[PDB]
Amino acid sequence: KYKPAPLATLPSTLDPAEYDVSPETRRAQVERLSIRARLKREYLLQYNDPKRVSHIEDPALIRWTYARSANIYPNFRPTPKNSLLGAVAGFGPLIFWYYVFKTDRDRKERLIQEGKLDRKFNISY
Amino acid sequence: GGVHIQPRYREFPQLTRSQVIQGEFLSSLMWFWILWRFWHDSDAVLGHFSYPDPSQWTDEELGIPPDD
Amino acid sequence: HMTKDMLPGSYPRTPEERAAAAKKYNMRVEDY
Amino acid sequence: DAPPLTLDGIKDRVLYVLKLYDKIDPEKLSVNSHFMKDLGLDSLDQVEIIMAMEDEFGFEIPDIDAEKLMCPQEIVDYIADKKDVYE
Amino acid sequence: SVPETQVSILDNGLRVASEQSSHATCTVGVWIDAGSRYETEKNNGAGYFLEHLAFKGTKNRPGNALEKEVESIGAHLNAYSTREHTAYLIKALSKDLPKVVELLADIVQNSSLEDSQIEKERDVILREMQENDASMQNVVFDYLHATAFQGTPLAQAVEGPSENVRRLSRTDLTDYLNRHYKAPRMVLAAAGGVEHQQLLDLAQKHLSSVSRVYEEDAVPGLTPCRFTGSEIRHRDDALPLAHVAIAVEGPGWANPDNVTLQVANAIILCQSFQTFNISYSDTGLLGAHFVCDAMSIDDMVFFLQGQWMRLCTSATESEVTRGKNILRNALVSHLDGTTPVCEDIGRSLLTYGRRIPLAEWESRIQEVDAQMLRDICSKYFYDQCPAVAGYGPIEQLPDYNRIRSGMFWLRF
Amino acid sequence: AFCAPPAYLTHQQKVLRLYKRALRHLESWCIHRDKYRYFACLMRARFEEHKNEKDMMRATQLLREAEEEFWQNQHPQPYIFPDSPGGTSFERYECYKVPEWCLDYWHPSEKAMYPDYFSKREQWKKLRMESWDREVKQLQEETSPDGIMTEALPPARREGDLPPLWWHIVTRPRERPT
Amino acid sequence: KMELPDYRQWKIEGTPLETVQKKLAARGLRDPWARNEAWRYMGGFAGNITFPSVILKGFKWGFAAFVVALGAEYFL
Amino acid sequence: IPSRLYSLLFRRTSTFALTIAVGALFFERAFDQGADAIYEHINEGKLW
Ligand SMILES: CCCCCCCCCCCCCCCCCC(=O)OC[C@H](COP(=O)(O)OCCN)OC(=O)CCCCCCCCCCCCCCCCC
Repeated sequence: KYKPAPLATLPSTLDPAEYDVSPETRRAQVERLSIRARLKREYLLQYNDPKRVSHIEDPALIRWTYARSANIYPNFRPTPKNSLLGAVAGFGPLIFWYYVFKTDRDRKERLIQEGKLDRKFNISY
Repeated sequence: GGVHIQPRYREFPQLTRSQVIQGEFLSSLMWFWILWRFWHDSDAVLGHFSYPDPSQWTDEELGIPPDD
Repeated sequence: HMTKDMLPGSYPRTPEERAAAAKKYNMRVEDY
Repeated sequence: DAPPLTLDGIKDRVLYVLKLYDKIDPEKLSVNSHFMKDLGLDSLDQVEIIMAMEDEFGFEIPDIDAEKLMCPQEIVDYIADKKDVYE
Repeated sequence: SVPETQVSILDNGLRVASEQSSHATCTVGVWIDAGSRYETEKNNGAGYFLEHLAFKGTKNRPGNALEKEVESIGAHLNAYSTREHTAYLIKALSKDLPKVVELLADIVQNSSLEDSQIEKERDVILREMQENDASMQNVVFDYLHATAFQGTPLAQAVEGPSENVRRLSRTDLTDYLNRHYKAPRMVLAAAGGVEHQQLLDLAQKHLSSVSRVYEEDAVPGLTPCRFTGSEIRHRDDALPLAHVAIAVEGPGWANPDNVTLQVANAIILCQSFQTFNISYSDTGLLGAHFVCDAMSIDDMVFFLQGQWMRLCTSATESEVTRGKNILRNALVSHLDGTTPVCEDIGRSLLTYGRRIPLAEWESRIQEVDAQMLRDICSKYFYDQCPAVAGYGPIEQLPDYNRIRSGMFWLRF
Repeated sequence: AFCAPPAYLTHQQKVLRLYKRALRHLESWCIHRDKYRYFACLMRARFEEHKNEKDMMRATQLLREAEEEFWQNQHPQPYIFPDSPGGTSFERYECYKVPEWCLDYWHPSEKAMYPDYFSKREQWKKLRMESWDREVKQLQEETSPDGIMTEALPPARREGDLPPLWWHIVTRPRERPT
Repeated sequence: KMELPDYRQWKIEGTPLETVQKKLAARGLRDPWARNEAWRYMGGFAGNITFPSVILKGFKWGFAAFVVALGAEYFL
Repeated sequence: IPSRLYSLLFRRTSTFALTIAVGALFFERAFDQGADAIYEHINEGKLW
């Protein structure tokens, strides 16, 4: 049986709902076309309008950008799962690589000090 | 004009003299070359050196001594 | 030209707010 | 490369194919003749017709636009409109 | 050699089934594939409340004049509703066969739901439910269905919650009526002194024109429910006796090992001990219900579980032969009279799609031996999570770990 | 692409649109024409039977098991035409389909040549502005009473009027600017 | 204007469609679109193409040429 | 998956015991071997 994953989702066909539709469902479906038809006949009468120079705005895109870069911090509440996860992300790797670079830089320095690193034909740096 | 090679509907497209001759030409030279080289140089399959049977070398030849 | 009324706001707490937002976003109130 | 279509060469091919479908009589096929109410074919045979046309002219008549290729003529202007033939 | 059950089909899908016999009285009924399983929690009492409203008058026969007609020939009018099927049946004489069919036609279509009646039947239904709680075994079996089929439409009761009962309107009912009363989901079953050709002509005359298509290609499909192993315990220590039901998942209507499971029930300390195999569309509840004093409950449970494990492990040929004989007697003695024969015809056409004759039942009984009985019992009883429903003084009723551990043996 | 999408799909259009995907996904597995024209008239049989089922429930139970039979018996790389969505030439020539409102910013020198072209273009632009009023009014006078509203737009219904909202279905970039 | 071959010309007999036609027929079925798929097998493209034929295209003259050349070398 | 296992060696208690006993019989071999590897290596150069 096809098994939708968050990716490779369940196709339209093979979706239980698409097959058993109640009167309620149909009504809802019909309504959703109305909203779209309505919105469709607003764009079309603003797109096909002679005598227009102004920019059709597509406010649905303006509600999207505002929601995504200027409606974020006004809807921030510091919880757990947010500050624990908001510190593992900023200081986690930043502390990981420090013990990655310190250990390497220290290994290098020791070896140079003791006289093992070859540093041959290296006349540049 | 608009027709350099009349299109055809449900029929075998007519072919120009040149299309057939050039096609047979390239293929025939391929076969002349394969045959010519095979005759002059047949060492493509056979190889001109015969594998020795490693299992027929008198132990003497291989320095195999006789159990001291 | 787009009043804040027509731009995103806070989490719809009461059910009337959950139905007001659904208008802003041109959705069906039962799909928001 | 090939020559462009015409509103009478996109009509002779559409009638041609259909005249080769056994169910559709080849002497009662007239361009203004509906497939399901006048010729007799069923619903499943509309899909089969359209598909022939999609393979005679090499393009796909979308589902929603092809649930209506009823008249044997709609097919002749829809194909042409989709291919920009102003005759 | 019983007169075979002959089945015809109208265009609409109304299967007209009949089983002729010499008796002069007949049981003509209509069976509809519509129950509480097809309800969507917003109309949870629509079938029950329509079953109350269906005898209170139609458009052609307004009010009690309708039931005056079924008094006039001395016929009996009954209806019932389960989680999957609804039945409207009439017991009458043979010579009154046409008008009865016409009466049934009104009851399924052209029915009239009076708003006045709706309030009166709401008070009837509400009150009955308010007193239905009195019947314990009904409470225990409803609890067992709820805890075994949690989150599915098979948990909800036939009557529905008082809430919906109060909150129901003609239009809603109209919907359930117009949605779940389709002609292909309907069987007109007749048993007794009826002729099949006359009944077919009467079904063609009345009861054609029953809807066969949904409002908006809104086909109401069904999804196999999910059995859930769990234990619901309603404790009320003032009751004198305790009722406990323990069940596992059943196979369904179409699975033949049901027959074998029935033999197992025929093989099986509490004042009352009853075994059940309730079957729905590819699901069911197979188990036991016992009603006992508090201080015995745990011992009963232990007893009962031992018997199940014995049927999974140590079934012998003599008890299998006894269970086969008990099942043969049960089937033939149940198929006696026009009403149970008509009931069997309606359920057989709704569930199996055909009337299984008694010879096929006898063949499926005689092919059952001890080895396949303990195999099927190990398939359905051994190491399975049960659903437990208790009501009464049920403190000594063991919790779920002890019952689950009693569902298997350490010695096999 | 031309006609508008229906809100919900019927039973039929779902069945009859499988007959297409199915038969067309049978010509990937069965490439040769003969094998196909054989293995396919056998397909219709499958759809031909179970045609007159009146029991909707059943019908929607044959359909739901057909589309799962199909999903598991489909070809990974079917034959999708060259110019159709998902194809090999889909939207290839779109780099040459400029939107025609761009010939309005041409330098008077450029439009100097190609002159009769712009003489006819100015006629059509007069047609467009000459009817926007009668059109929008039509679109509105004939707007549906409150309720179901689909994306279907009305025809003309009067002489001289032009089908409402016709400037972008006509004046649409040529399919293959070549 | 381009003409089009007479629709009648096409017939299923004489082509692999005919054998498909006869079996589907045993099943009682009959495919109605065969004739359309006839020109595939009808003419020009009617001959079966064998795999050696393609690999060996032009071999006849190629070897002929091989002979001639070897000959010239023999003639020195 | 485990299903196959369960239905075969983990559902019948007798078999449950069988799988346990047999596994334990071999586990010791593996555990001792693996454990020793760990301990000895930790102290390699000091043993004997
Ligand atoms: C993407 C390709 C990655 C390819 C990696 C290739 C690795 C090559 C082998 C590296 C390890 C052996 C090196 C031997 C010679 C160098 C010896 C040396 O001086 O390296 C020391 C360094 C120590 O690192 P660590 O193990 O953290 O030690 C911390 C001790 N307290 O030793 C190490 O750094 C060990 C870890 C090496 C790899 C580090 C991670 C590389 C990829 C990082 C991607 C981004 C990760 C972000 C993580 C965020 C976490 C919140």
